[PDB]
Amino acid sequence: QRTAVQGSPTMLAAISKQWVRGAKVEEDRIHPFRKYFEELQPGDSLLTPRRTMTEADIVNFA
Amino acid sequence: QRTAVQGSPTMLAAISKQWVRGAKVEEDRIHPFRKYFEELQPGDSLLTPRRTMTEADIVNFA
Amino acid sequence: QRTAVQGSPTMLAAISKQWVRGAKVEEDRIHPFRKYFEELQPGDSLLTPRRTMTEADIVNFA
Repeated sequence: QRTAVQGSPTMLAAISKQWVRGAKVEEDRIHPFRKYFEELQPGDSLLTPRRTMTEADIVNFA
Repeated sequence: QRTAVQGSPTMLAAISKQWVRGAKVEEDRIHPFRKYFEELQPGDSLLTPRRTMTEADIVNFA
Repeated sequence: QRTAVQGSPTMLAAISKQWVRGAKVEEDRIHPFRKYFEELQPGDSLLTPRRTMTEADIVNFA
């Protein structure tokens, strides 16, 4: 049965068991690529550091 | 016999059968390095795309 | 009073309150550059991943 399920994205993520676009995150102080499969959860997020794009970046990549 | 031939550069290009600095060109829609010897002509030009020189270019080449 | 204290480096480190050369380490799954001052301990160690040196490394650095 095809059911169109509505709600907030943080509710649709727990319904679908998949983080979707705008759900709640779970940042737990260690890197997500260090976790094994059984200790990953859909929603385990990571806020990376920044990188300033410059003209030299464009030159070196081109 | 040494003859000083005067005229327009596009005329000297056809008299001398060699390209002259101010002569006319034949832009030809394909790359002149793709042509063999017999299908090249003196005057077969190429207008390359541009490249913006920057400070990163000077740094990487130095 | 100067005293030449002898013993193992894992003992001299706890005597001096300074990790010295070959003492025991405290690797605790998170980066010591993420720890504040009050939670750094002398002996908090990080074992970094590897980087294979190559001829291109020598060329790009020179």
